Amino acid sequence: ATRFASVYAWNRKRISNCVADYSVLYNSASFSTFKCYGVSPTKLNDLCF
Amino acid sequence: TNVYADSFVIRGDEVRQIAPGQTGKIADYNYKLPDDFTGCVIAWNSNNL
Repeated sequence: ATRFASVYAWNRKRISNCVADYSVLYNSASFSTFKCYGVSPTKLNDLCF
Repeated sequence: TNVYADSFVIRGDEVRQIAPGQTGKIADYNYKLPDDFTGCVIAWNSNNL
């Protein structure tokens, strides 16, 4: 996105009825921090929500 | 009984990947430490060399 929301008014977008590919995100190497809680980053692509 | 010294250069942001059980471009595709690692990891900034 070009402009993000102010943290006091943080934006939320529902993701549903779609097929994901979390490997594209994790392997992007563009992120300084990538921390997952209760779910492993590598196994995340082998699961449904 | 024996000691093995491994040496390489990486980004400062990648030093955090040189630990047991880590993942990421370096830990996954360059240098992987075992889950039960028994050694020491030593690193320093080399921007002078």
